[PDB]
Amino acid sequence: HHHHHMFPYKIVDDVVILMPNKELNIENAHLFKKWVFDEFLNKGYNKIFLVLSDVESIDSFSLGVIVNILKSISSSGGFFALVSPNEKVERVLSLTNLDRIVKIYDTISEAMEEVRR
Amino acid sequence: HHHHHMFPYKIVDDVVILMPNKELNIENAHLFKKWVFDEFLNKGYNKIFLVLSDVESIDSFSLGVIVNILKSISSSGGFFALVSPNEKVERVLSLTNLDRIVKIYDTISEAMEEVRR
Ligand SMILES: [Cl-]
Ligand SMILES: [Cl-]
Ligand SMILES: [Cl-]
Ligand SMILES: [Cl-]
Ligand SMILES: [Cl-]
Ligand SMILES: [Cl-]
Repeated sequence: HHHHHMFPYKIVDDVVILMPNKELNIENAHLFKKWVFDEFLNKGYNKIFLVLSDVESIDSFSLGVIVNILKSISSSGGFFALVSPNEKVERVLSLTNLDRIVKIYDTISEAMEEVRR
Repeated sequence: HHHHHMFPYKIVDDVVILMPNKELNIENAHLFKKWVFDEFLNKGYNKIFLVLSDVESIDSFSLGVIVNILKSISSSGGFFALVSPNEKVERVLSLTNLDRIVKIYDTISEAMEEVRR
């Protein structure tokens, strides 16, 4: 169903793997945030990988969305990880210290290994 | 009154000039945001300068607060400006493209000149 699948994802072993295939920025940030909350977080799915392989850059609005997800998941005691940030994105994650407060993995298999234990 | 003045500010000609004298980051971000909304934005003060002279660095949480203020002010048709970011802060503002969507001034007199016209 289209709205259920407004952005690409799959659920593997109670983990929601989000795979946006386009830029996450001011134009789509609120739409994406509302979708993650409505489809997953507000329905009790609080283990989420945000896969960034196809995200060219992030801006302050996409960072605000990441922060909002992180806050929700930290509050409920779930698991949040950023996966495969490119170099431009990783530079932003570093300079804003987000890499000190959220797990970041190079690959999905690495993230899966952590969430299992 | 202490809670009214939980952080340093002054109101000059219908402009709220916020002058945090310490770091704005994950530890104080929500407290600061709630204070700006409760004291100013929710009371109809939508012309705000966030003066950054004494803010050593910003993180993803303080950026999220800036974004939330910006969103509120853009929605209500007010005026928002960042004033006197240091080099570390300006690098974050640049790399996250915030400098493309919010006015940034070196000094308070420059900002005042814009808000007048
Ligand atoms: Cl949003
Ligand atoms: Cl928005
Ligand atoms: Cl929402
Ligand atoms: Cl907040
Ligand atoms: Cl918070
Ligand atoms: Cl608030």
